[PDB]
Amino acid sequence: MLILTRKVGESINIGDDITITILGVSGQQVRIGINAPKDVAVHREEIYQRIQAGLTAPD
Amino acid sequence: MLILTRKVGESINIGDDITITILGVSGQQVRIGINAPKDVAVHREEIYQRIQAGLTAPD
RNA sequence: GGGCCAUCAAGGACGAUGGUCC
RNA sequence: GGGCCAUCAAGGACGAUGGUCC
Repeated sequence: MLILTRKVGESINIGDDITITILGVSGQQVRIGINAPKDVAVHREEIYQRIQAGLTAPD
Repeated sequence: MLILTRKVGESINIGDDITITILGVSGQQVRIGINAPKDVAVHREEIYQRIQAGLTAPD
């Protein structure tokens, strides 16, 4: 697993079509952004594992 | 652009082969990890833009 | 306007809301 | 053990180091 260290306002990159950003921090909480095409799925771990269970997002 | 909020010890997911984690915080600094295959590139924004300039890693 | 804390957010938005202090 | 600040890390490791305060 690759790891990196950055500060509020910086970014990271993946593949040739994905980019990630650290918009800020709030104690034990964190605020981050993602810049991938809607051609690929993007979800929290608390819900990605329920989507990939054999279903899709609700109405 | 998609934005999420996360906490130290939790994760996010992208595509069907990429996962991201927030290992902790350090004030204005942050510690984060990436769990993608080495079949896709993963670098900091401060260097990815120098790789894709027309060259590759120093080794 | 800012610091601190908590919750929601199948959301594609540099996402939202509540509490506390100045 | 923890808060704050700074640096290295083309790194694939839940990466490293320094300053400051309690």
